[PDB]
Amino acid sequence: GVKTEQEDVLAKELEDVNKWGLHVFRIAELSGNRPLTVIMHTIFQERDLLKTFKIPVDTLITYLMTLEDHYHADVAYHNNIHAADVVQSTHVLLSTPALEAVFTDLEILAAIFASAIHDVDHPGVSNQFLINTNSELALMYNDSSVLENHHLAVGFKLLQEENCDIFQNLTKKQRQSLRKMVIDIVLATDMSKHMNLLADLKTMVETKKVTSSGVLLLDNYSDRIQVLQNMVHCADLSNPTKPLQLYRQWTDRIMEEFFRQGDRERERGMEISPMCDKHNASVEKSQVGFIDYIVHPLWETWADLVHPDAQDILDTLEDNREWYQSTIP
Ligand SMILES: COc1ccccc1COc1cc(C2=NN(C3CCN(c4ccc5ncc([N+](=O)[O-])n5n4)CC3)C(=O)[C@H]3CCCC[C@H]23)ccc1OC
Ligand SMILES: [Mg+2]
Ligand SMILES: [Zn+2]
Repeated sequence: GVKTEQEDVLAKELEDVNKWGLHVFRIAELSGNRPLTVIMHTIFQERDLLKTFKIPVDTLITYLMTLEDHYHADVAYHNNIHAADVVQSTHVLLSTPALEAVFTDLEILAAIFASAIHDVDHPGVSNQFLINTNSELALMYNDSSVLENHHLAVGFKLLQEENCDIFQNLTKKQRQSLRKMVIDIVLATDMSKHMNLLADLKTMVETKKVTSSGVLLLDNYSDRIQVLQNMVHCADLSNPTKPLQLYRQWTDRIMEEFFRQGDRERERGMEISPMCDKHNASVEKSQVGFIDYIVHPLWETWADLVHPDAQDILDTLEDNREWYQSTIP
């Protein structure tokens, strides 16, 4: 009735779940490659989501293990560890003081569940790649947000496996509302929505109303969903805002995946893709561009929205950017 020592050591790492910079690779090791399961489980307990939504525990574990098993282990970046990290990041973002008591449990659950499924069954290559190779996924989704339509459909479909329906006691109203939120959040992880999402987040900060004390007011679906959409998208682009030991690992793993797409574009290649070659284009300049044009404009705008809650995160982002710069000849 008491834990094993590996389980204990894992429980002790998991005490860092509410903090930015969790040792997620270590959790993956300690969990036997189950970081998405142990983290989602921990989060659901801490947020009381099992009681609130009458989720049987064995059903949750069954679904989570099934979900984690359709993330590919032979993909270096877009795997269960990335899912876990994004779940845990979204989890922290939701506890930010500026958002205290703003969102409902169904919203919280949508944000978390979305984060969990958002890259499921990712094949390790890009939308453009899938489209140019005339792949079945691109044909099925009529070329638009191919991967993101796929992740949603797999995540939802897995609820139908044996003892996997975690939402079996939600009413139809809740299930319809949850389903819609989750669709809207995951579709927003397509990077081609980045510029519009960011515009709409800048507009919100311009017009930012406030409640009785420092907490945002969001009185319509369109704004609430916008915030949750930019929240999960922030989490998905959170690697450069982590301690550098973490960030470097993520960079290695993205580079492997992208070099591997390169190597799969020699025969086909439909001609090389953006800065993915050992021959040319530094890894370091690529991180500096990523941070300058994408990651920092987003996190900066997020930081005004939740001011001063994100200062530390933005500081780390800026330190990491100066570090990558300083490593360029
Ligand atoms: C810019 O970083 C590059 C570039 C090439 C190779 C490696 C990295 C490493 O950075 C990381 C990127 C990513 C992601 N990347 N992308 C996009 C980003 C924009 N993009 C280009 C292409 C060419 C170019 N020239 C100048 C720019 N520029 O700076 O504006 N670009 N941006 C296409 C690829 C995804 O689709 C996302 C899926 C979901 C979320 C995030 C994913 C994740 C972690 C990363 O590092 C840990
Ligand atoms: Mg994705
Ligand atoms: Zn992702």
